[PDB]
Amino acid sequence: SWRRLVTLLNRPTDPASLAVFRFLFGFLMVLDIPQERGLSSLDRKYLDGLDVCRFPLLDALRPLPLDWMYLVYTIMFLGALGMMLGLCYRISCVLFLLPYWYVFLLDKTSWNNHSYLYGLLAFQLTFMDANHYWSVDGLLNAHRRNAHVPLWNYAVLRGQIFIVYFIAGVKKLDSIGMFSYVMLASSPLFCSPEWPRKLVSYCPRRLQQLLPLKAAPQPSVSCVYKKPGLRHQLGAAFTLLYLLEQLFLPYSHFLTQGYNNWTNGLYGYSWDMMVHSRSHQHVKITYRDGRTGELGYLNPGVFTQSRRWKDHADMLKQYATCLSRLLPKYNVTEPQIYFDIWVSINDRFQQRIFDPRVDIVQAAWSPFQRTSWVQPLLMDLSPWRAKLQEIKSSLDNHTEVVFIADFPGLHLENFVSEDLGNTSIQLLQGEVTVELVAEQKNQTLREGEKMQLPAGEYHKVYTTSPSPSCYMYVYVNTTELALEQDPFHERFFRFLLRKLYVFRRSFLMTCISLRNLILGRPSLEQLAQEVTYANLRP
Ligand SMILES: *[C@@H]1O[C@H](CO)[C@@H](O[C@@H]2O[C@H](CO)[C@@H](O)[C@H](O)[C@H]2NC(C)=O)[C@H](O)[C@H]1NC(C)=O
Ligand SMILES: CC(C)CCC[C@@H](C)[C@H]1CC[C@H]2[C@@H]3CC=C4C[C@@H](O)CC[C@]4(C)[C@H]3CC[C@]12C
Repeated sequence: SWRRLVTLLNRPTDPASLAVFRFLFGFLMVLDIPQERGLSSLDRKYLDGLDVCRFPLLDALRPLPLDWMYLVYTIMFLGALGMMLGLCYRISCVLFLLPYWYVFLLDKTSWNNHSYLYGLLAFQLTFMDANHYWSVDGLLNAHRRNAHVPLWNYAVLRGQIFIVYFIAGVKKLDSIGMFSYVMLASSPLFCSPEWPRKLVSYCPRRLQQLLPLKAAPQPSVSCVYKKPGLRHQLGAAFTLLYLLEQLFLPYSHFLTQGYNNWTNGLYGYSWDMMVHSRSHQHVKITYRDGRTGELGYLNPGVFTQSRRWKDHADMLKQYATCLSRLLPKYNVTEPQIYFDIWVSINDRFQQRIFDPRVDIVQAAWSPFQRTSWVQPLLMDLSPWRAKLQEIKSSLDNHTEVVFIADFPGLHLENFVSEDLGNTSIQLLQGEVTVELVAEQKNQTLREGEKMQLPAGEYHKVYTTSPSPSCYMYVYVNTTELALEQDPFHERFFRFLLRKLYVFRRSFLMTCISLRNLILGRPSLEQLAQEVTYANLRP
């Protein structure tokens, strides 16, 4: 039944094994905020007046100024200090939740599969009665001291670490930070909740006085004892209706079709490590100048701080709309920015990921509709990616080859160097014409046809086929071949002095930038002595 279900989920359980996990997550979010969340490096990241192209999830999330942004990581650290102790716990979770999902939703490049877990585990632990055992609220309130907690404090937490352990096994069918310690600290949730009363019995008698209470736990208000109420019934709409989306959001890719791509899509909730096989031999930002039509080949990573905008279609459009307002400061009024990104596969198969003729500033991208201007990965060329081993094994060590796949209307202007003598082409699928601009002659190639190329010149290979044409570049470095023819006990001490710079610089710079709100701004020559005070090694 439904009334029988909520009586099961609100059954009084022991509050102790939740309260170790409240501590060991609240303590591992004390070590985390200096190291990984970037309190050591907010100054170079959210600097005042600096033109940086952000990548937030919602585009209305504009980051605060750096005077205020050191307060947001302080409320996060005041929140993760009361969630450590268990102090003022329904406020110290909301002071850790709301400035985490403002920080974590502010940088799409900062998403991964462990810093999304802490944004989940701080959302469950906000609604949970974790401060019943071993708290300060227990040492200030009697009815929050060693009192029985409902089972949905344990059923959700056993169901969240189940799904992370389950979907990461199912996603295998196709320097990680604190993740190696939280999943070791979360493993005492799957044990019986009597385990923090077992090791204190193995402890001596005099050590039992600073350790918390050992007796049998009292009943509480928040349970159903052998009909439930409004607090009790919403623990059954949070046990399942939260765990339903946690079984659904890793497979919510086909509804967020503006985000998803060839391999992963929007990284974060996937639970599977991303592959580094791309290696990206090209980017070419090509903007049209306003009102003149002139061409500017812009530098690739000018107004960004990460290289995640090239592998994904969502971060490109936000980078193409942030560049659409910055470039008027450099005499480019209305830019028409066309990206030409050659995503390379592990050793071969170089092909574009975005359409280089379309204006990414104006072209429509909706988060649930299909993205139009993404070129598809040629998965018909994945049996040709097995055909590479036919060509690789038949050829020797000194003939190196990369493969190219090209779409209609496009061309690859490549410069063969002086080192790459005896360089040939083989057009496999489709029809392309190779034109040497030094020789000014077109030559239409046929399927399987072999043709050499001159060294030290440019060449343009235009696609005239209506199908995606593909070809390969056998090359030999003839000048390189003519060159061939002629302690642990002190590492951790070095690791300790590294991390004590992180704790010192993050603590010192926070109090400097908190002075500007309460005590106003100092002089520029005053703070110059203050900022180099922190950057030194202690
Ligand atoms: C070789 O022939 C191709 C096919 O006509 C030429 O490519 C076209 O060039 C014109 C003018 O430059 C462009 O307007 C077309 O868009 C091009 N076609 C495609 C499919 O891009 C190419 O210019 C010729 N080679 C040289 C060196 O001139
Ligand atoms: C932006 C400032 C004001 C804070 C506002 C709070 C918002 C942005 C945050 C706080 C906690 C967040 C939720 C925490 C947990 C989850 C489960 C996850 O699987 C999907 C997102 C979802 C459902 C989040 C949605 C957005 C959320 C409600």
